[PDB]
Amino acid sequence: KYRVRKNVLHLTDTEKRDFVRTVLILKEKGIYDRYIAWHGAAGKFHTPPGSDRNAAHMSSAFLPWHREYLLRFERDLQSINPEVTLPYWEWETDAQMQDPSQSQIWSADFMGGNGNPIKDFIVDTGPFAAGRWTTIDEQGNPSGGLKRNFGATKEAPTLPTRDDVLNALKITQYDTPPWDMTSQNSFRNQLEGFINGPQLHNRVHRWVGGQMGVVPTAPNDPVFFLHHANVDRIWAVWQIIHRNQNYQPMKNGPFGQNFRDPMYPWNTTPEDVMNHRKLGYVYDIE
Amino acid sequence: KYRVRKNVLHLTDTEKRDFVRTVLILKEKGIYDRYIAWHGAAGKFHTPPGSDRNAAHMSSAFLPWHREYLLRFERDLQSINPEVTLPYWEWETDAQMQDPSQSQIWSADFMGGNGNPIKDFIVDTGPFAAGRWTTIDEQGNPSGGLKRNFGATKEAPTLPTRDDVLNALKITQYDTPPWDMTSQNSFRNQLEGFINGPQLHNRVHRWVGGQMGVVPTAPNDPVFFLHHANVDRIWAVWQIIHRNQNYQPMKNGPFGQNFRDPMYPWNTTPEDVMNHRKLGYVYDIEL
Ligand SMILES: N[C@@H](Cc1ccc(O)cc1)C(=O)O
Ligand SMILES: N[C@@H](Cc1ccc(O)cc1)C(=O)O
Ligand SMILES: [Zn+2]
Ligand SMILES: [Zn+2]
Ligand SMILES: [Zn+2]
Ligand SMILES: [Zn+2]
Repeated sequence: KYRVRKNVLHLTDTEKRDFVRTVLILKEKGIYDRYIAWHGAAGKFHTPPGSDRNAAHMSSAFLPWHREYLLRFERDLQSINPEVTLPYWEWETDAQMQDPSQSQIWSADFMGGNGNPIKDFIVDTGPFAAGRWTTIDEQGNPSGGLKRNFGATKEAPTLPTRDDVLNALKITQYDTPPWDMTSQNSFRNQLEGFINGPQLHNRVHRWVGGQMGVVPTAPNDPVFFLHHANVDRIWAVWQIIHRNQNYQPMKNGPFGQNFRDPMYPWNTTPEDVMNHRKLGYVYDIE
Repeated sequence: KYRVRKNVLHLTDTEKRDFVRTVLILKEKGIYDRYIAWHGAAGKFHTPPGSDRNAAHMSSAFLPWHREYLLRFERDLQSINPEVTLPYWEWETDAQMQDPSQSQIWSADFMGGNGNPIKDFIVDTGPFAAGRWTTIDEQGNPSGGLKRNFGATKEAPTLPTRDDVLNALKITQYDTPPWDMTSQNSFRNQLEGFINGPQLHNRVHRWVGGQMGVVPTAPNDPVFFLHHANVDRIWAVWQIIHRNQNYQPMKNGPFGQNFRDPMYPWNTTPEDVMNHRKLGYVYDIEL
């Protein structure tokens, strides 16, 4: 309960500056890249092989995997500066803006802006602009330049709304067989964004575009973490509301998806991260 | 000191059985595939990106990375049968045979045999024959069966010899700048196999062929582990002989290669595994 994760819009200029600086150091040290690889590798780890479930997405472990992922990143941040915490991008309130690109998360001081059409949508403003920040591809080879392309897709022209989130919070079951894309009456699947998708989480990924639009390259953009903090916040609120309702499958699902299964690439199980406050943090709104 | 790793050739029939049995259970549970993936994932993790060093190969971490790999695997074995331990394949003595494919390590009771050239070198005997043991490809999807093609290659027609091993043990430096394929006068690089390559570890991979011949799929073949147990034994012997030589680089090598850097995909450092007795095991030759 001690460490607090705040809304990006509640951050002081100094907090924003320290968050960015710390990410740059993690990047320079070689630590950041381990995060990009972990997520891509988990992306190709199928449970079981032959199915479209993977260790980190399209399945029940989606939520505890990204929560373990964010936890480990935050400790890495804290090992550089013990006061830094992971903030969250509350995209549903940015959804209300006539032009979400004008949200303060996109200023030079922070995430930097949308891609520049003149430069094939390479990001050329902020701390992560090309020349300042290097990217890798799916093979783990250098790839020269962060790209973004807000709302350029007919499948994801807008950010999700507060109503979408509210609507997800009403669902009663964590998850339902067969624990995948096609799971219905499923909070997990609704949040991930496959029900009549792309919605919510999935929708944000494709709204941003650039490297964020595809699983293997998505954490090349530091906003990935800010997005996933918000997702983890939503799940936490859902856990607060539906206090009785627990994780499913508790057993008999695909290995890696059950309550006490190792989540590749780690030994951590969903049980280990089921209650976030036990992990040392709460979100400000708590 | 208190768990012993034995030469495969010294195993009893009931020891052979229990090892094979345990691996099959790891496979069935979903545990075994985590190791295939771990190894493939590390192979794609370049230190630094751009270079041809990676987290598990072609660099100083090659040896401790595989030691940690094996340790985890063994613990997973022991969680099924706390009496089971990783045996090793002493390929240098198999090399003495006019034809190494007749070795008992390829018996139907253990690793099974060479590939069937009628079926594109699919292994069709032993516990791991096609239809008893499903394989995965580089993308994580089923690939339809173990393949082996012993010594079918010009570059690797033979197993490495006892003399090859002895000559690697003469080298004084653990490794040398720039900590990769081109490193000279380097125990690491020599044992790995890039000095007039493929020698030693690398030559073994290519001599077996099939999935063993390629980085992303090599661990599909359980002999991968018996192979690396021999590699780990050879390193441990080098560490005994040169008791005052330590891991290199200590610092200013690429991140992930230094003595106290985490080895992707773990937080484990080379220092964490530099003393194998501290890890709880010993090779039978030490006794
Ligand atoms: N694959 C998701 C989008 C997505 C992209 C990157 C991720 O890490 C996760 C999800 C979709 O089909 O809509
Ligand atoms: N790359 C080695 C062969 C090899 C195959 C699989 C491995 O895991 C490791 C090495 C060579 O070129 O000789
Ligand atoms: Zn995501
Ligand atoms: Zn993802
Ligand atoms: Zn190898
Ligand atoms: Zn290998």
